[PDB]
Amino acid sequence: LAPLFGLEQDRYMTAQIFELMGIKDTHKYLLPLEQYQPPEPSPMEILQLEMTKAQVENVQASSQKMIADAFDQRERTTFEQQKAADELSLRQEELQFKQE
Amino acid sequence: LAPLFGLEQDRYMTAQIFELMGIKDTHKYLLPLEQYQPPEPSPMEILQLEMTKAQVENVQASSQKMIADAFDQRERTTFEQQKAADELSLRQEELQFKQE
Repeated sequence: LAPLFGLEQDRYMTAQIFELMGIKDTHKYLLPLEQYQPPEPSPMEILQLEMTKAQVENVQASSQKMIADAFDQRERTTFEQQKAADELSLRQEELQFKQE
Repeated sequence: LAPLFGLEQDRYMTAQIFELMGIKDTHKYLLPLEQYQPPEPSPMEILQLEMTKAQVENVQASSQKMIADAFDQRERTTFEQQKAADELSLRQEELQFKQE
């Protein structure tokens, strides 16, 4: 029931409880609902929120860096297979020496 | 009820409690509301804010390795494909030798 018994309900209940003994509460005892502006969040909470965002960004950036290296690895695997022509080129070279 | 029940209402409520027995609040039993300057934040909590701000900067800035390292990774693979011209250069050189 706490969401249902929010903040606007709490004021006038305390008023009525007080109204039976202390009537004029809007000037010294309680603040009117029309002027209870919500408090701006503290900078400590803001930096905690921002630092948590950095924490997942590092986790996210960890994943892509942890994934990106695999692409380089597969590129390396093709490279040795690319060099297979160089060994095949040696076949031409050794028999080229033979014709002289 | 905390928003409406801030400081002036509670001070007035505690004031209203007082004059029934002890009238003299605003002079020495209590301090007048118009002279309550907010306390300057202590350096301990000032640093703690820039403490968390420092670590959350790292989380954002730790991620840029995961993207930057892959930037170099693709360049090396591009360089590997660039060196294929040198492999092709040997084909010209080998038959250039056979020309003589």
